[PDB]
Amino acid sequence: SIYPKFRAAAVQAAPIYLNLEASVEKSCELIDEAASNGAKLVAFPEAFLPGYPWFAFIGHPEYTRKFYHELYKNAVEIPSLAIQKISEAAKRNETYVCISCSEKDGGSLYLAQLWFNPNGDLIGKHRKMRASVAERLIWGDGSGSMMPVFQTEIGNLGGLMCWEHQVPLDLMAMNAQNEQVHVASWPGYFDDEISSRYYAIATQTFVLMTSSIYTEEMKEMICLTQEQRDYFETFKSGHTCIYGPDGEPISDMVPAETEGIAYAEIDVERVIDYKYYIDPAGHYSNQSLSMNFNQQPTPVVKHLNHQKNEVFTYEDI
Amino acid sequence: SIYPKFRAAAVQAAPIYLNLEASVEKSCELIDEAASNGAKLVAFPEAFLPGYPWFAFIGHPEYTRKFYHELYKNAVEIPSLAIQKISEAAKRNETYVCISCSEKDGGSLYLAQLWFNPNGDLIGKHRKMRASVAERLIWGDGSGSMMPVFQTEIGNLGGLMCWEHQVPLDLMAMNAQNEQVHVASWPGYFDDEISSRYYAIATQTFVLMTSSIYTEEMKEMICLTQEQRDYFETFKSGHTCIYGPDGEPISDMVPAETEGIAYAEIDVERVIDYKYYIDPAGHYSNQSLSMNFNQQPTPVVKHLNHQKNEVFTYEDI
Amino acid sequence: SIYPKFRAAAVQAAPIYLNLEASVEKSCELIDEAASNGAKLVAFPEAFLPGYPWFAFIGHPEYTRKFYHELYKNAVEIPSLAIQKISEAAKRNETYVCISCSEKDGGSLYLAQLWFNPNGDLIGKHRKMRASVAERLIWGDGSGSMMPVFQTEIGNLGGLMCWEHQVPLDLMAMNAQNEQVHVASWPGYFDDEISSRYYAIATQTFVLMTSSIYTEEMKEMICLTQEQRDYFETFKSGHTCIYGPDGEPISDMVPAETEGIAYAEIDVERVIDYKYYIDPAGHYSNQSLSMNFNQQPTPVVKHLNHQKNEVFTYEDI
Amino acid sequence: SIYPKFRAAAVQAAPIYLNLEASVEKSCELIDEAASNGAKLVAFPEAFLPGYPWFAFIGHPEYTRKFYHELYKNAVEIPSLAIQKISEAAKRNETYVCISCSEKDGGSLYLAQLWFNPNGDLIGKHRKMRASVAERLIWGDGSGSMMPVFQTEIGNLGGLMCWEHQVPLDLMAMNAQNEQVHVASWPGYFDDEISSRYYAIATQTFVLMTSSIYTEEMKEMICLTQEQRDYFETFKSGHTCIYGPDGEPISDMVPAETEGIAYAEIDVERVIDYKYYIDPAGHYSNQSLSMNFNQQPTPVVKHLNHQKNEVFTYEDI
Amino acid sequence: SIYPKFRAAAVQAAPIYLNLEASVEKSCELIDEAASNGAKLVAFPEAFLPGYPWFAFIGHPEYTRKFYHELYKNAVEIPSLAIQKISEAAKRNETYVCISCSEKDGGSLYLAQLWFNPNGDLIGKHRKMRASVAERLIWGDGSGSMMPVFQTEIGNLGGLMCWEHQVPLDLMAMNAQNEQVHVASWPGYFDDEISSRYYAIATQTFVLMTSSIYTEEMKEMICLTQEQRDYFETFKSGHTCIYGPDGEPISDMVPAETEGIAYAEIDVERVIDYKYYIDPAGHYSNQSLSMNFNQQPTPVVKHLNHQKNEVFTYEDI
Amino acid sequence: SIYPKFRAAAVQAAPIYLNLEASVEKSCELIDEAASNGAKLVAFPEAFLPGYPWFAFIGHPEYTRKFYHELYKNAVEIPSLAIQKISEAAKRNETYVCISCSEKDGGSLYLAQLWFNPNGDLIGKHRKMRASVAERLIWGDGSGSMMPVFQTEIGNLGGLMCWEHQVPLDLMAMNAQNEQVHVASWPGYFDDEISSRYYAIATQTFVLMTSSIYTEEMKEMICLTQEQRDYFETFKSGHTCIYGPDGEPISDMVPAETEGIAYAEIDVERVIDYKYYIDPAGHYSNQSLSMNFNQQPTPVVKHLNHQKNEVFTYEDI
Repeated sequence: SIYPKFRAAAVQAAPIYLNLEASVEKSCELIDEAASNGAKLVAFPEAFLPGYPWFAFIGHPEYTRKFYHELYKNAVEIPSLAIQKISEAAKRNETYVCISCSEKDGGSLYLAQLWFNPNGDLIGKHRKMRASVAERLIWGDGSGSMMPVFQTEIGNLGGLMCWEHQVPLDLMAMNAQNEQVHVASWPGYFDDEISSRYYAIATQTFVLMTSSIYTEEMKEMICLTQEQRDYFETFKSGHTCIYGPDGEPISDMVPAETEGIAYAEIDVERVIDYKYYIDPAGHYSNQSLSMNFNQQPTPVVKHLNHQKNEVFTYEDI
Repeated sequence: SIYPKFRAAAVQAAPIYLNLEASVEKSCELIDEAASNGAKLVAFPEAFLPGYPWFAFIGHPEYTRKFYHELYKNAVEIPSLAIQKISEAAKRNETYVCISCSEKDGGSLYLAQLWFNPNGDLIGKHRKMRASVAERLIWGDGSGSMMPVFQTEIGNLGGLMCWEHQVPLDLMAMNAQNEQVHVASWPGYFDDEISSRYYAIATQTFVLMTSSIYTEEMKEMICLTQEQRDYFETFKSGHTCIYGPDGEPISDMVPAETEGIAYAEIDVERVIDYKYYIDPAGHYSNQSLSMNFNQQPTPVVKHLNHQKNEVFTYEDI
Repeated sequence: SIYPKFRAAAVQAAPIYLNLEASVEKSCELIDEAASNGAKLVAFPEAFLPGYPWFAFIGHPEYTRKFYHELYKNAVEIPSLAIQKISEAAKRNETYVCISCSEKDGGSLYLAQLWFNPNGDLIGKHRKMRASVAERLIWGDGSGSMMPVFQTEIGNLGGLMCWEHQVPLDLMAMNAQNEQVHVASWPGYFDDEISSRYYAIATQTFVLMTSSIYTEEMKEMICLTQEQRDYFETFKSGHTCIYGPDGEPISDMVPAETEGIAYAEIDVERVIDYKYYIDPAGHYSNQSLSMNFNQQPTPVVKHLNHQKNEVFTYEDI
Repeated sequence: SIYPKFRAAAVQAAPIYLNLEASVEKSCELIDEAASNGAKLVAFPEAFLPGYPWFAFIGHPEYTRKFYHELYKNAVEIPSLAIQKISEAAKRNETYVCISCSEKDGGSLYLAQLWFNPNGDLIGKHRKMRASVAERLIWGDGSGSMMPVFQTEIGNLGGLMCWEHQVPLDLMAMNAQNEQVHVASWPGYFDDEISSRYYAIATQTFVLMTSSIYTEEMKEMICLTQEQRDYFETFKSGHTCIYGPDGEPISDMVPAETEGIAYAEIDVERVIDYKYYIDPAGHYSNQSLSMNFNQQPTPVVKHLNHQKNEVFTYEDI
Repeated sequence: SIYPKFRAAAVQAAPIYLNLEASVEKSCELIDEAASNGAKLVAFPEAFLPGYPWFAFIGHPEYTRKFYHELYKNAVEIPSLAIQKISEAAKRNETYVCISCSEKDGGSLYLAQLWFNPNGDLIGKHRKMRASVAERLIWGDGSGSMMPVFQTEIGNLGGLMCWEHQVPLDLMAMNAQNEQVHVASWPGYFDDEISSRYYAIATQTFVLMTSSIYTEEMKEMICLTQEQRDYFETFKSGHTCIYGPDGEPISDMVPAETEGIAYAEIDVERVIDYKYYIDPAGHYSNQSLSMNFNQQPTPVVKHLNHQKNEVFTYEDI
Repeated sequence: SIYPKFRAAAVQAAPIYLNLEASVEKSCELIDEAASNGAKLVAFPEAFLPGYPWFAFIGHPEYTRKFYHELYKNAVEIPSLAIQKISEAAKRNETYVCISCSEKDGGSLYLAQLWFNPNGDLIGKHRKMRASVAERLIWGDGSGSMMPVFQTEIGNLGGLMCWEHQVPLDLMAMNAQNEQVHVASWPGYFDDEISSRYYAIATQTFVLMTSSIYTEEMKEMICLTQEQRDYFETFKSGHTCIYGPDGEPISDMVPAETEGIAYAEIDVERVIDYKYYIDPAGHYSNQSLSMNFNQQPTPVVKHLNHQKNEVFTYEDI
């Protein structure tokens, strides 16, 4: 393997709430801005296309149904027009890109992270392993066969998201792949400094805290009664910064409410210092403990030897 | 996909019994009248060309032979005049039509459904997977690579008949491919209500339940003896009607004893907000269960590289 | 398709042994007589032109070499006078004809059947798929792209010879083409009755069982010594008769000692109510067994873009 | 191989109708006597325990359904008393035994052959590959992974039932495995010698042609009305014989009206004398035709790593 | 490639006629003695186990069938003891061995070579393609899949048999695989000098030419009557030689009537002097003529995934 | 299609080296004498007009250029006086004649055989597929669409040259067209016995082996150093003879290295005896080997619709 040095960027921003066709073009302006400064990797916050479902836990389970109907008509798909306009934006700048989506498959709905190469092609995708209490009635279940780490020109990339950082089995699974740089996206409400800072120590990587900001149109959309409106103002706002494998910040901190970007030098050769003290998947282990990591895909129904069909054209008959 | 809104119709009728050349013309006089109301989809009851074989139910395995000898001469081959006239009847009205028949291949009969689109040509066909108690003497076996569901401007659609609704894995095999509008066809003796009501709930789908009626043309031929002509009056009659994805009627009910049609508005966007409660092939699954859906053609002999012979015509020799 | 009614005839006869120019006139006067009764179809025994090679059964592999030198001069070699003399006879009356012969192309002999239509043209030919035990060293090999059945005014027609009825694959290979009236021919000797009779039950078709008889000139030049003569006189005699799809004779049998003709009046629609019990190539089958039928013609050397040479001439030079 | 020599016997009999306990005890009388005359192998007719369903060939579904109720409670099952009672006789007398019976599994009936070996134990089973004309109401369908041949002591053993002799690919799938002594079990009506004598020639084996007779007990429980009684006495009755690979019978024809036994010497070395002429899967073939034979086990639902549960005792609680 | 150097030996011998256990024991002491003198490769005449069928062209088809009955029992099968007795004699001496024999396979019978390697294992086998004039009664035909050439510690090895050297397509197919050292088994009757001198030049390879001799013990059994006793004195006897790549004999002719061995020294890089003039598959070629080679196993039935069996024991039952 | 018999002749001689004007006169007195003895076919050795280029085999590429300047002036340039003098000689007598020469097209030389017929006309032409090791730098290159096999009153005729007998698939290219009498032309120096002997056995024609002799006059104009001459004397002597389908001579060989002729009876009916043993392009073949014989005339530039042009004569000007 090889140990590169490069500049990386992390973005604090918000979408045009529940509208996809504005939000994809806002991302194109914001990535051409980010890449203009020569950063080689760019990463966006949680659920950026089209937006995180705050309505799922301001109201009772019946209040959600009328908003879910408007989310479901604005989710993305693998061959969708929303992918072409990102794939061209990567191709025109020659940077690695990491973006978060809600995907529609087989009439069901999921949360995913999605990656693009400097040649413009889609490297792969990741699916949320389990939903937290706000999410469990909006989004579908995970899979164990969709937990990649990629060999690249810029070292071994990966990235969990959200509450996944509280589960030690996923820390071990990701560390078994020998990751080196790791994106971590948060919606904004959950308390996120302490768990992302522990993760940097536990697997010896750089990490990019990335998170979203609240805006005026989303509250005018989602509140209706006064005790929903003045209750929504209870939520804490997020922040974004990047950490070394020692657990201190290397970047500055983006101001705690405004839209903006942070960036720093990354010098991945420096990781070797900290692998001397500890390595959970190597020498710092015990023969009395193990882990079973199944990696085959098991869709609920499996097509074998998919084939097309024939038609008798009207000229024939 | 596009979530269209349109008017649909279902017809309750009887064929001119065991005569193909008369029965196809009666079907034309029905569809050319059903199209006047502007309905974009039309569906017919079970085995409509030439007719369902009641003689299998009321005599021993030798008695059915003398009638089978008259059925076989009236079954439909694919390039027959009987398909050219239906293709004209679709093309001249620009409506989707689903029609049912005895289809004859090589030496054997099968039961099939045929789908024609507004351009007048076939989209495809489907074959009965297994026969019920009586007709298993008459019709041949099914195939598993012969159950398509079609993408089209009116949203994804397909269909089934008779006891197919009693088989749980087959119900899953439609849901696996995201069907949205469904034709369910019945010969009228079996109790057609409760299983079609359940299929609408289990897949959240609009169901066009469609059924035949008896007539004097049966009575003067099917039963020779007095005890047969007595016994044949035992049978129940059908209930042609349209159910919503809530499991309740949207149309009126056609009266239980006469020829006629039913129709309603169909608003396909309304399927979305019932997916929130239950989705058997999506988020409601578990890793401990799965399905092996193999779909590749397998006739008993498979021709390879079809070729044509040469003729030494009389002028050369 | 349509079901005909007609009279068919089967001819029991012997050729003028190893003499083609005599034997073709004998074949003509048999058709000229047999057509007087109004029979639409006529069939002949195996290797009627010029004769069957009995010498292979009564001597070691050097003994045959002196007679093979004469057989090779008397092969039919299409096109020739041996074809024109039959093609005229089939047009002088109005019947189908099936005749079997030794055919020469390139350097090798083969055994073949030739089929003539009432317009006097060849419909096609068939080559024996494998030799028996004794003629294994006289005639060449078969091909898989030369097993046609012909679609005609008198239904679907085809035919086989000799031991082909002992091989279960070939029953399937003909049944999948859907035959209705069938020709089978034998040289006598092999005990033909039960092997022929079974084919009628297995494929539900009328079988025109046909065979040849021994003569004085057939033995007087072939028996060079008394230990060959008193051996050859032991051989079993043949039969000629018509069997129905019930496995019973409809005609009489021609007397075992002499030349003669058998005929019956046949009604092709009568197969339908036997097809009710079993159809091995249709509904009477299992997914666990299948046949590969490679219909691709592959001669040893395949000419591509055949051209005609052009020459200088004595006037030009 | 070894090419052994022995004596074998075919049994002609009738069961005590729809009674299991009487019919299993009747077999222990009949095996012990048949083995006392020196026979090493014995065989039995179609569905001998509890009895063949003649009530399917008369009346209509409402007539047969009330008799099915008493058949279902009398069917055998894999670990039952009925098998224990037979296994005594196969141990004591030092013989092979072949017996055919209607076994059940899950909710469902089948028809199967049971083979026992002189050590005392079950060597394998065979399950009918398709129902016959009236049987299609009663029994479930077979599978391709239950068609063995057994290599032991008296050549290679195998067998088939009813119209399996009419389907060309079953002959083929058997000859590919080199069987040498064959059992062929028939019911009463539609028993034929022709489909048996052809099989003997087509595979070159000895054949134990075996069938059952009607009995006085049947009438006043099979037919409840005068028409059904006067119809049912019209059926033909079966034969029993041993055939050599010559196509000639090697034992006397046992009478058409008695609880008889036919037995003869068998000399397996005599078969190789005729294997010289033809072999449909050996030297008598070409590359244009071949068969795809798939024998994976295919239950509808297959258990994986099934285990046995824990429990709490009333002493513990 | 590597171009090794070694001493090689060609064997002239006769088997104990039609006795396998006598003939295989002679082959052990002959392999041992030949290997005692420093030879690294040893090759045997055509059909040395159990012996060549000279009775095939000394009488008519009834005379030979009673001898096939005694040949068939003395054939070699794939896991037999004759292979075990040879395999140990290869491992005892560290020499490559080529031998040829009647391979019994299922019901069928074939003529094949066997190639053994100094570790003791099989390298592979080769089957005769299409049998010679009298032989095509006895053995079955080969298949195009079994046409190997072996990359080996003594350079690339292979070998045709008998009249296969008369067919130009087999010369092309073998020369396309870049073979270096070759063996040519003959039965000792046909003209085998010109048939092999040309092959050495056409391939540019050393060839071992080997043949068998008669012995009076066979004449006392294959010909009872006086005529064949006289006729079977008139046949030729074969040569044994080694030829260089220029078609020149490199070692002494073995006497025409005695058992014994020829030795020579093989020097594989001597061949490079001759590829300079001609290479029929490399530089000595044209675009307009080319050959199609189909390499794929062709069994008449192809077994898919196999399965084992369960027997309920006499202690379970 | 007929089997003639006739007397045939072959001649060994030499041209007047590199002089065309005398060498055509030498060919005329040889035909006018050879035909006086009553032979009906006459054949000539390699490159007879104006002579084979021995000056290519000795000395370097800059030396051979000096003599090519003379060879190019003496090519046959069809049509020309050089062929008109042969056409007269072949019409004065009544014999087929086959003559070898260096042809010229546009800028390049080629090697050809010309065939003349008893009406005096040129029936066609053959051209060498590829050059020998030395002559590759003198002559041009072959094509696939110039493989004639002429039908004639003396049977099917054709003929190859030099190493063409050592390209195995080229024998198949002639045998595909059923050749019967064959002429084989050699320059001397090469070993012509075993390659022509094998061709006679392999494709069963008669063979006219024909070759040239050295004159002293050629070496005294070619050699200028001593060691060129001393090297030239190492070359092998010539031969001429007629071989039968048995692979043995029917004529004497021409007794010495001196100008002279050989002749024999040819009885074409006698080939049929040997096609009983083997026929490589017919029954002695397999399904896994084929050939692609593409005979399409594709010169480097292909004229389309050749036409002339107008001249403005001095009257119009």
